[PDB]
Amino acid sequence: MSDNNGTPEPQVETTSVFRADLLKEMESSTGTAPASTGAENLPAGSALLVVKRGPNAGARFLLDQPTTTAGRHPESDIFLDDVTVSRRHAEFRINEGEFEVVDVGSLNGTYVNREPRNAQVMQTGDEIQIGKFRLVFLAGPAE
Repeated sequence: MSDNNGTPEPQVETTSVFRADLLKEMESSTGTAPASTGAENLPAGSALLVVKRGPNAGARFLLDQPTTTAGRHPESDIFLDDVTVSRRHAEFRINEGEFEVVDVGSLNGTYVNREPRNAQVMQTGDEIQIGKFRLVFLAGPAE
């Protein structure tokens, strides 16, 4: 298996391709880059992402489902307010306890681990830049 087993909902929306200045702000953020290890240890087989800056900043969401879609979508588990309406910006796919980010937008330029990435293998401590706001991916509950 490889694809999301079920039905991804097709979306029609108009996305503007960003030519943004936020890359300068990313550079202003250059200082320390959090690094964590132990993602493959799997605390409870789950992982969470905390909004460090953004509309929902301060909230942490946990990925408990095998497929987590992010962006504006009626069925997106991770709802983030974009600058435009991103019907499909990124999805986090959980396969055998491993987390992969697949960017299905590249519209703003998805940065995963602070770098533009179309497909990413997630690690704890990974920083995801969605628009001009950022999410920090952390290992989930160790309950």
